[PDB]
Amino acid sequence: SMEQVAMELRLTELTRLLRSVLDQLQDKDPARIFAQPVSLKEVPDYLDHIKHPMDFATMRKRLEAQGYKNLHEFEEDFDLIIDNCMKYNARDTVFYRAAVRLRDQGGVVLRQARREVDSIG
Repeated sequence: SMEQVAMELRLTELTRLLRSVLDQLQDKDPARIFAQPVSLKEVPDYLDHIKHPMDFATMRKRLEAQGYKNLHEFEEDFDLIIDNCMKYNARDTVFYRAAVRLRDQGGVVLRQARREVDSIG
């Protein structure tokens, strides 16, 4: 149907906007602390601590399959990256501090992304 095509173009345009948002958020992680999944070979107990691991490569895979239906879903995954790190790692660690900085700087980006998603539709 033509309706299904139009909805698919909307998903595509949302995907385009989320790709730009993702690139901007990942720039706020110049250390690349959040680039890849935590390795279970190197942190064997991780899944005892963290039930829903997340990282920017996993988000990029979901995005490229057009797996985010709305900005809320995308935000949920970004907040898992931050929140998981702030639970597993202590306040005095380079990891935790990296997450706080990503959260604060990412907030700016996400605030305008929300306006753009409402604005364009």
